[PDB]
Amino acid sequence: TIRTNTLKTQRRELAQALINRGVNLEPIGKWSKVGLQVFESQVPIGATPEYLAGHYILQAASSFLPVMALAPQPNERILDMSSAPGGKVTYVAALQKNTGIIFANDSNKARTKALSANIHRLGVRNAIVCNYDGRKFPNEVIGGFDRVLLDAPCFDTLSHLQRQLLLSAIDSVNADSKTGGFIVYSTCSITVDEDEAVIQYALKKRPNVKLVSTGLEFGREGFTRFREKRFHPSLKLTRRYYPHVHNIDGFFVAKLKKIS
Amino acid sequence: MRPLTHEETKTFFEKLAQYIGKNITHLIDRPDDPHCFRLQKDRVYYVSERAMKMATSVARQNLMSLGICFGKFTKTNKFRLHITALDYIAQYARYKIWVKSNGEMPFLYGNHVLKAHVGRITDDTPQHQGVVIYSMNDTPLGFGVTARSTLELRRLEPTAIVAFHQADVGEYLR
Amino acid sequence: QLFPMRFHIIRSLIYLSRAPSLFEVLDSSYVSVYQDGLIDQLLELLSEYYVLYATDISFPELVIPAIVRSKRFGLLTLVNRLEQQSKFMTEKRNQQKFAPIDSDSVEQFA
Amino acid sequence: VSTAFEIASAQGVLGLFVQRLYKIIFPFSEMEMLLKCFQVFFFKSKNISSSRLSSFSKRLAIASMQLPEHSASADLALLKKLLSRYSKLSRLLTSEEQIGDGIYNYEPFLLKNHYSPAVSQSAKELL
RNA sequence: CAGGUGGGGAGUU
Repeated sequence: TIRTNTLKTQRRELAQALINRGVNLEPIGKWSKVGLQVFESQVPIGATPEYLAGHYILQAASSFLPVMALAPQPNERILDMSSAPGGKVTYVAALQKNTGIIFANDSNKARTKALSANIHRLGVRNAIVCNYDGRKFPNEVIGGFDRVLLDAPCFDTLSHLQRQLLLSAIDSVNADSKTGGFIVYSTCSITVDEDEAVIQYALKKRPNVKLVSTGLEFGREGFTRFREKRFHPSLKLTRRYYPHVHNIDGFFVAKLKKIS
Repeated sequence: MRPLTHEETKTFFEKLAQYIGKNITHLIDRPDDPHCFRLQKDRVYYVSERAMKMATSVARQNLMSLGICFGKFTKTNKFRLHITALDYIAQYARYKIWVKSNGEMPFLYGNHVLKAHVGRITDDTPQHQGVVIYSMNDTPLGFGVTARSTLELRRLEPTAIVAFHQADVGEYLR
Repeated sequence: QLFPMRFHIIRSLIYLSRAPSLFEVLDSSYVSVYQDGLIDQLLELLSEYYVLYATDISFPELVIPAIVRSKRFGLLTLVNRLEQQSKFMTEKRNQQKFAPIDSDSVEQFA
Repeated sequence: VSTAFEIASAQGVLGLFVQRLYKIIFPFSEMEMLLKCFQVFFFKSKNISSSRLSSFSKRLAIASMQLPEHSASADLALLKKLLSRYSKLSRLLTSEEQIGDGIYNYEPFLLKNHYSPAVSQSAKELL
């Protein structure tokens, strides 16, 4: 799957170019109006002139879903906990139409250089590349971001790290922002202890954060009761995708709104 | 992270004018947003006021990149080492040379634009003047210096070379 | 002296319809007790015209030349109201991302 | 501005003049002179239609809500007969540089509701 | 008030 950059070219133009280049591509469902799924392509997709020019960027449908769930607004301060690999940042910048301030943070310098190269290829001009810890970013680097995008990596140590990152994202999210203090948490795995337990822990830690519907037209609802573990009623608003259900890589998406 | 000196700014201004002419003032002054040039390490970056405000908090060593780079500042104060400014310079390019598909592949690979592969010219391109290479779809391709004028290129052998390539969009992935 | 007659004609035209003349009257040396009353009448007529055209998707675009003229030239309240209307129209236009063929969505927004 | 365009139009051969012409549209909102200037600008070899003409024409379309319908139709026909394939000039378009005073990132819908009945027919024909 | 940035400036080796 390749996500077409709206800031570079239109979806119809990209599809026509792919057809001319001999790549069989179709829209990725109805949820995404720009994602194109390539079935057959004689020429290399990554070596295509459009890909080199930045017309299309190879991104997963599940990865593109968190950007839609976040729904960044123009002229807004959106901070991403994990800038790598840059596909989500590019999608957020395309949605923002090169407006506002995008805080791209990557703890790994090796991935940060690749993300910066991808940003330069995509043509994003309002993105800032920084290398700092996500937990310390809300208090030591900057806070009060209008939107928060916590693409937590996806076992006990990872869950503890994810909970710490979620708490920092909630603190970095400004509840007084005009666009609203919306924080979108995404995971690369469908583990209950990684997604549902972290969401419940974050909700208990921060009463000012309330779970809200992610707005995704597809995805399994969050589990409220799993064996002896029971989750909050608002946990059902989370969207869960499975390889055997949504025909895409397993991911969990949650949306939280900060009131105070 | 350093403010650009007057000598450094003047060194790059002539290089920018070599391709955009007097159109550099359009990017220099913009009341809509204070987007200006800044110097981080040896890479000059054109960033907005908010970007500079955001990149202010970032450390000079930590901030690897920001905005769009206009090229590394070498020892001899040379520019265009990075082709990230091709999109910005495309809108303000004084001379544009359209190359057919025959030379489009060599241009992407970095080969010089041959006379036989030149499709359209601005008809007023001086020799050794900074111009912008373009494709049939009006898409920017790269940076090329033309050592010949249209008056002599109107009657030239196919094997002759017109514009020598210096940067290309293919360098992004190469 | 004839400004009140023009204001009455403008009000009648606005009712029948339901800007350049109003801007000229507002920018006139008389407008820019009787002068205050004429200015208030012109502001009311401008507000009525803005409200009538507020339903249009291009309301911020049409009012843009008037906003620039008003900014260059009660007047502050009218300018702020016009700016708020333009911002709301721009937000509605941004939300209405439907293609020109699907004019029903624009009509529904209108 | 017309004199400057005429001087530049001399065979065998101006940004401030272009900026002044673009900004003078709002105070105007003479028609023959404006049409001749637009035709001369269109007649310029490769000097226009590089995505800049659409930005310039956006203000003209916005200002076209007034004045005689014949003048508005001629202004619309100037871009209708243009060899450029751009079609977003009558809708949302690219960033509006050169002072701006407009949407950076509709008119025909409001133009249909006009005193002249032929305005709606012209808008429908353009659409 | 706290934090970030800070061969920009001032001061130490």
